[PDB]
Amino acid sequence: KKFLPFQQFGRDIADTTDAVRDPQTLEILDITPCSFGGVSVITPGTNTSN
Amino acid sequence: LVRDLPQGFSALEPLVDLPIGINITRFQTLLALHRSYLTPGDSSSGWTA
Ligand SMILES: *[C@@H]1O[C@H](CO)[C@@H](O)[C@H](O)[C@H]1NC(C)=O
Ligand SMILES: *[C@@H]1O[C@H](CO)[C@@H](O)[C@H](O)[C@H]1NC(C)=O
Repeated sequence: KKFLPFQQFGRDIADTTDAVRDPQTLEILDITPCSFGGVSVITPGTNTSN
Repeated sequence: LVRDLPQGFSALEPLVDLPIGINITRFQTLLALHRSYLTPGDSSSGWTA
């Protein structure tokens, strides 16, 4: 992505900032949420096996 | 070849933010005088009328 000289932050569809400009260096880097997901557990039946 | 404001869309990027902190009610435009105020020419001394 390319930021106009007045632009600092970035956004998508919500309040959370999708991309961001570092104060120390003009380079811009995008942010993605740290991995999440539902741990579903499979089993063949405690009666049958553990 | 458009005398008046053209038909179209152009977005105005921000230029500058001055912390002047003053009160503003009226404004005027500064112009460049190419001709001479002491001696005004009959015509063409200025910029094409
Ligand atoms: C497991 O199920 C079988 C029937 O399919 C039954 O005979 C057995 O007693 C059960 N074992 C336990 C530990 O529940
Ligand atoms: C600015 O000046 C006008 C008078 O011309 C006055 O009515 C107004 O209250 C002033 N505003 C501020 C913010 O000082």
